[PDB]
Amino acid sequence: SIPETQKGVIFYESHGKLEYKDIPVPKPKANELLINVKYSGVCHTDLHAWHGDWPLPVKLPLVGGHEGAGVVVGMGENVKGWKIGDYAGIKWLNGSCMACEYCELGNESNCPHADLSGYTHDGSFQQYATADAVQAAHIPQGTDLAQVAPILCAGITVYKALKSANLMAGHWVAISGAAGGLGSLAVQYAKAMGYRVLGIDGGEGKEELFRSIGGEVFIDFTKEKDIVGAVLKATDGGAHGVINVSVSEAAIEASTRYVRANGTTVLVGMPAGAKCCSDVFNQVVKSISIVGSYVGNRADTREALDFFARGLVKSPIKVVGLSTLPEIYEKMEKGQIVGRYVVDTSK
Amino acid sequence: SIPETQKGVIFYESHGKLEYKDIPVPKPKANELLINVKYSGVCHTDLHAWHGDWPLPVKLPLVGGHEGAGVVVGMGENVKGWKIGDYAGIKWLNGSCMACEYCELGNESNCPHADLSGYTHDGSFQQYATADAVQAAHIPQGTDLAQVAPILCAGITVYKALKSANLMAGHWVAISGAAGGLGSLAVQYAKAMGYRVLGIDGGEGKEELFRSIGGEVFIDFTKEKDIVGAVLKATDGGAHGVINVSVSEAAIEASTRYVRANGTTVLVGMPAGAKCCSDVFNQVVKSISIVGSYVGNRADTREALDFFARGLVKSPIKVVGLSTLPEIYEKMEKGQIVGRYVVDTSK
Amino acid sequence: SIPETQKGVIFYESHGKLEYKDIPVPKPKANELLINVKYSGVCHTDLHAWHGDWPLPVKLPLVGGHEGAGVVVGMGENVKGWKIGDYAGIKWLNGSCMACEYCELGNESNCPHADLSGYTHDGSFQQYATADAVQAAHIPQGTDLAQVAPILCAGITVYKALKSANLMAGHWVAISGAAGGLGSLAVQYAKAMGYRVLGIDGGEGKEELFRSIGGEVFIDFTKEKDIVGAVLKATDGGAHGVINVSVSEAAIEASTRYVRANGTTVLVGMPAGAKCCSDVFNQVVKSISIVGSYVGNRADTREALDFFARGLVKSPIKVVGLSTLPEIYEKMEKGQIVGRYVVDTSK
Amino acid sequence: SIPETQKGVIFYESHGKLEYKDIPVPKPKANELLINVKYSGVCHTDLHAWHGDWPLPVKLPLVGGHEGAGVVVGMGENVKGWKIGDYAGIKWLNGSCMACEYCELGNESNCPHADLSGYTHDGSFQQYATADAVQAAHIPQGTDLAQVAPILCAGITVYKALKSANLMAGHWVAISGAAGGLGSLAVQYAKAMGYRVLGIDGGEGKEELFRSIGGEVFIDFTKEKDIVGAVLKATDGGAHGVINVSVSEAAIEASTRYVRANGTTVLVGMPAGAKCCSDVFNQVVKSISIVGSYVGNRADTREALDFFARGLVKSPIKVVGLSTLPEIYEKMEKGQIVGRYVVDTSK
Ligand SMILES: NC(=O)c1ccc[n+]([C@@H]2O[C@H](COP(=O)([O-])OP(=O)(O)OC[C@H]3O[C@@H](n4cnc5c(N)ncnc54)[C@H](O)[C@@H]3O)[C@@H](O)[C@H]2O)c1
Ligand SMILES: NC(=O)c1ccc[n+]([C@@H]2O[C@H](COP(=O)([O-])OP(=O)(O)OC[C@H]3O[C@@H](n4cnc5c(N)ncnc54)[C@H](O)[C@@H]3O)[C@@H](O)[C@H]2O)c1
Ligand SMILES: NC(=O)c1ccc[n+]([C@@H]2O[C@H](COP(=O)([O-])OP(=O)(O)OC[C@H]3O[C@@H](n4cnc5c(N)ncnc54)[C@H](O)[C@@H]3O)[C@@H](O)[C@H]2O)c1
Ligand SMILES: NC(=O)c1ccc[n+]([C@@H]2O[C@H](COP(=O)([O-])OP(=O)(O)OC[C@H]3O[C@@H](n4cnc5c(N)ncnc54)[C@H](O)[C@@H]3O)[C@@H](O)[C@H]2O)c1
Ligand SMILES: [Zn+2]
Ligand SMILES: [Zn+2]
Ligand SMILES: [Zn+2]
Ligand SMILES: [Zn+2]
Ligand SMILES: [Zn+2]
Ligand SMILES: [Zn+2]
Ligand SMILES: [Zn+2]
Ligand SMILES: [Zn+2]
Repeated sequence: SIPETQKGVIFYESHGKLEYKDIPVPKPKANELLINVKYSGVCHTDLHAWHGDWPLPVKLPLVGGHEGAGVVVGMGENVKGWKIGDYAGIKWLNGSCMACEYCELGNESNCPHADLSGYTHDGSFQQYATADAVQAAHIPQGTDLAQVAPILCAGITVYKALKSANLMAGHWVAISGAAGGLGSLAVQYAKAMGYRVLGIDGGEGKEELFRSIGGEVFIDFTKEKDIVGAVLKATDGGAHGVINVSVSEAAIEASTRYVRANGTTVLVGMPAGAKCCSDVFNQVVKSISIVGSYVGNRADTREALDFFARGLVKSPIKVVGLSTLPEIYEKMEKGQIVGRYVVDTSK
Repeated sequence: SIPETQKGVIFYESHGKLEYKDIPVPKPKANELLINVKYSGVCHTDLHAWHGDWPLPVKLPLVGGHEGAGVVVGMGENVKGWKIGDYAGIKWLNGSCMACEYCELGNESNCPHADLSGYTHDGSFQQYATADAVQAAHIPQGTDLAQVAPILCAGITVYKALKSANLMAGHWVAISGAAGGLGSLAVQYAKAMGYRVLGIDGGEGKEELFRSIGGEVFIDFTKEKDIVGAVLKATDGGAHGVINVSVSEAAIEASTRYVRANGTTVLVGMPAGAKCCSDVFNQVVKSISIVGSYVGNRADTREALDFFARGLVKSPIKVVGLSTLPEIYEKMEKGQIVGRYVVDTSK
Repeated sequence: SIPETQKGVIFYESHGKLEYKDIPVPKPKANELLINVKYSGVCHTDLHAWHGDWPLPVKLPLVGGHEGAGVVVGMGENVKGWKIGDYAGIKWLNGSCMACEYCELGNESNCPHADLSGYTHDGSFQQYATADAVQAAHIPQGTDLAQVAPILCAGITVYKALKSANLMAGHWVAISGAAGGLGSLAVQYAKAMGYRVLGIDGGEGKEELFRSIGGEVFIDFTKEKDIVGAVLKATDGGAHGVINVSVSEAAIEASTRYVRANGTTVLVGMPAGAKCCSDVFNQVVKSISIVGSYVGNRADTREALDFFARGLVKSPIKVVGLSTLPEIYEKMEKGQIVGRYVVDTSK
Repeated sequence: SIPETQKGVIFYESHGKLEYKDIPVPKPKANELLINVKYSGVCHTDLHAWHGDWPLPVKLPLVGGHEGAGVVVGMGENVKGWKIGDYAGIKWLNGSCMACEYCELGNESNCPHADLSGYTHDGSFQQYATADAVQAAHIPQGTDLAQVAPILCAGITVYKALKSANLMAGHWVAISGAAGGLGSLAVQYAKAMGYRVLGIDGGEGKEELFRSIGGEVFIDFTKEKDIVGAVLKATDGGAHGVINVSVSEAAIEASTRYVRANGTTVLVGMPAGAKCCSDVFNQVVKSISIVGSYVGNRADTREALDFFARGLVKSPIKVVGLSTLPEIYEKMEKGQIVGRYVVDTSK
């Protein structure tokens, strides 16, 4: 019934060959779900873990991926709150000691023993994966496993970020990078949560797309020469919260100048070796807050997933084969980052 | 090394004999600590579980107790954040599904599958007990295991309660029942947390004891005929928060009338079949809040335990033998509830 | 310029005969505005005042009303941020000391010196009345004064209570009396603020109205044997918040038992001599919260009016004569108002 | 009655010559008090004003000072809650519009119409000055005006920042420049509010002073090679909060890296043209918060003065002549002030 062999996209070296091939089916432990993965999300994070850019050592031979949507096929004796057949979601955060200051506060991310899918643990580019029964998303029955896989990283994240911005219904939120993978989700979660949405992005088509998902006010950065000035103009003081999901330092630092007084600019985008250098006078005189926001926790997960379940949030995906993958890892270099890729494991 | 037999205080019937006798050493599971219990707290809750007053069915044959302080002697393969020798604490809340709305928010108490020490699971009146590795308190090395056992229920609880009152340093807090088991801990946690402490209790000696642990203002309920009036007088508006830890309905309802406007009265004491009947006009006109507060969670635990570790909180205990116990269960009826009892398991 | 005699509805002794008749125009004090009142909402508070339903005495003879919208025709020597001609709003809280701890913190309505329109200060049921300038709603030019009127007590009250319930977009809120004046506006503020809306009401066209305004789940109190269990089942475990905007004791009572674990019932409705009786055991084990909420502050007001301007809230009104007041009270006290009545002061 | 000429310290052009000399007594406006100023603290802000260190221009010629304590000798026609003879306190925020969204919410100091003592309005470095009545600290009778003076900017500022750091009793707070004017008072407000206090400073008798006032852990910046790692080790993983009350860029910088995970660095200190440069990767992965805090509001003020009255805070002062001001600025800008200087206006 459960096979011993399966297909996966492994690699035997830091920045080396990307062999799609037959590998073992991993056994699960007493705390783990055996998940038959149907679709795996794909984003730039999986390109970095491959290279060895981040300095934490990598678990070679390693199956990347951290956005797996699938089905509970087996489980360790001690697993709880899980039936066979349940739909299960594998996130960046695979596991945690569950016995430290941080793990107790739902800040399992900052756990010194953070187990990470597609990095220290074998991720979601394979037909069968193990996961911690606790951290695994509980996907409700009747949800397109393809469509949801993007929610499992970018969606949780942008939702958590949005709570962290610390807003009320009726407040303005600026999404800096609002036609991007993260931006366009941010825009929908923002709208569903009661907020007024202004947006910043550039060039061909990105404005019509923004409107078509409920954005109110667009600031074309290519045409508009004084971004701050318009943002202030448009919000009659400056945006109450701000989400930074561009890949541009300039645009982050701009954020400290268009955010409102008593307001909160939030860091999600982590451009390579970037630094946010805010003027101290401005920041004190206006009691401005600058908050970083990492992945989410079990609660954030459940919530983020309910808006999707309510149909209030959707990702414009496009599905390709799991054997295809090296091309995608290749295209991510070449520049053809463009829309949300998801991988079928049957192919 | 680890024995197969040990002593424990069991019972084979709802409200029956209380045989101190040799019983098995339980095996632990993969998620559990084997704890060699050195001292167990004792309170009225353990008297109720015995009778069958609470309507949830009881796990006969059952070893009561929910305040165990001891030592990690073994552990299941999958346990994490636990070394052998570590000091471990067994609480009312033994375990939880760790996969529901509530378990994800640190409200494991309200879990439908709440596993409870000294009720559905075998508690802390025995030399060796099993516990969930996750929920178990991590007691720091160099803490009197005798002295701490009271912290594991009344202390966590009164601390959690105090946060729930939702106060600032410099605000007044009223402890209603401030020379009692819970009251006198409440008084110390209150002081350590920055609050100004007023107190209410009655009769022989209870005022000198109150002062001797840092209480500012005492209202003798036996002498003072208009409690509300004095409390208002003394706080120049009414106490900002209030803790109810008396065993008296009258005194709870009094609380809704001496609590300040915008303030918060908190329910901890659960007198048998009692009801809090607040005047609706008063409560609206003054935006008063009435909050129930159950046991604490892993975080509350760690925090509560740090003040003890800092020596800022102490319980006037008195140690007796584990064989003694039926007498104590007997004395709790007879009326000789009087000071904090703790049980040595070597006796 | 400004006339001397005017039309008002006045009552000379408690529960007296409502007299529609020529009366003095009032003189503004130095901090006060005179306001030509054009329309005013009719609130159940006003009925409770006419009936003598609350402990506080009225100021006889009394002109009730505190949902009054009008223009500035005059003002006192000391008034700051207002021109003659502006639109102004007269609410429950006429004014306050803006100088004690409560007023400092925003809780202006809990000022022990609070002056109340339509109870201790002749309110808005007349063509000319006065209001303190610092607490008076600034209403944007080109606002329909007949339509805006009910935001000034119904709308801000319920908006503030909703913030007081500690909800999150996605959560369930139960609205007890969801087709009343406050209820109907609660439903819209709740929809707009990202919550899922359940409501309880009864009588002709109530459900019909609830559905038209954005209501998800209706429970007719006329048909449903088990209110409590129906809310439980609908919410799948209890409503995260509840807003009591009935005029009923048994409603209030039940909201203590259909609230969710870690949920919050907000008291708002003030039936005569009514009391909230909550089982202590239950409130404590579930850590349920019970909170009274009292109108809104300047900020709440600002915010509540902005939702209106955006077209997201809309009190269902019928505009009749000020001389028609007795028919409104007659028909209010029989359940039969469906939303709100406002009075044209010229008729 | 009230004199015409008085003694003041005045400067005519930026960074000019400080002139101690006979000058007009000022006339109160209708909402303003005249205050006989007896003593005033000397704050580094005043130095930054004299030097022209910030973007905002001064109001030349300027009498600095905004820690001024005095009695009411007169007031305007429109003043409400004050008698002649009362004690009054003149702070940074002279007054504000008490009528925009910011002022409505408590954030009075972020009013775009804010009037500033000792920058845009002749402050407290003279025997007579004026202040808006609604924002002026009410100081209890029998308060030592020389001693209370520094609460009026140092003390409330640091107390408000501490609330802005989101601490809990038990948590660690690092105070950067803990032996300065603000630092020394921060240390006491922190002790009183239940926090464990670490501080960083340097120069003669600084450590000595830090220990006398309740400091737990000192780090001399003069001796310690590794500031960052020393804070990390002391806190066992980072300070839960940090308060930047230095006048240094490199201090600020380091507070971004010795803050705890999910911790909060509060910006307060305003070195000229200074900037806060935080590594985005780090801020995000740890979800660190960076927050500016700007003086205090009426409520903060009230609260901060109450700590004083209870004897739990005490600025270490030395009282010299108002004509001595240049020696204070001379010695402030060399690190050498140990706590605070206040000026006797009569000398
Ligand atoms: N915080 C976390 O936990 C977390 C998790 C995963 C990924 N990420 C990060 O998310 C980031 C963004 O990913 P993405 O796929 O959304 O990017 P993307 O390339 O799909 O979109 C980026 C968008 O930013 C826009 N942009 C460029 N310059 C701009 C400017 N000056 N102002 C406004 N917009 C501008 C682009 O036009 C584009 O629409 C990455 O840096 C990645 O590291 C963060
Ligand atoms: N919320 C929870 O999670 C939780 C957990 C465990 C126990 N409890 C409860 O704690 C309660 C108290 O236990 P205890 O051992 O502290 O009681 P105790 O008998 O030791 O002390 C009660 C005190 O209340 C005083 N008292 C009596 N009438 C009073 C009045 N009118 N005003 C003020 N004080 C008055 C007594 O004089 C006494 O000092 C019990 O009802 C128990 O069920 C609650
Ligand atoms: N706390 C505050 O700040 C505040 C502010 C304004 C009004 N109020 C009070 O709120 C109450 C409601 O005011 P209104 O003017 O909206 O009243 P209203 O009479 O216009 O509407 C009351 C609604 O309650 C409903 N109701 C009756 N029995 C019920 C039951 N068993 N369950 C559920 N609903 C039931 C009615 O059908 C009706 O639609 C009054 O007591 C009023 O004084 C309080
Ligand atoms: N944000 C606000 O609301 C607010 C309010 C008042 C003052 N301030 C500002 O705060 C700053 C401090 O004010 P003050 O009057 O207390 O200053 P002060 O000069 O009296 O004290 C400054 C302290 O910083 C210390 N210091 C110097 N180098 C340091 C280093 N590398 N690390 C740590 N500490 C160091 C000094 O030794 C000194 O004790 C000023 O810039 C002032 O303008 C801000
Ligand atoms: Zn991803
Ligand atoms: Zn951990
Ligand atoms: Zn107990
Ligand atoms: Zn659970
Ligand atoms: Zn007041
Ligand atoms: Zn009303
Ligand atoms: Zn203002
Ligand atoms: Zn200052």
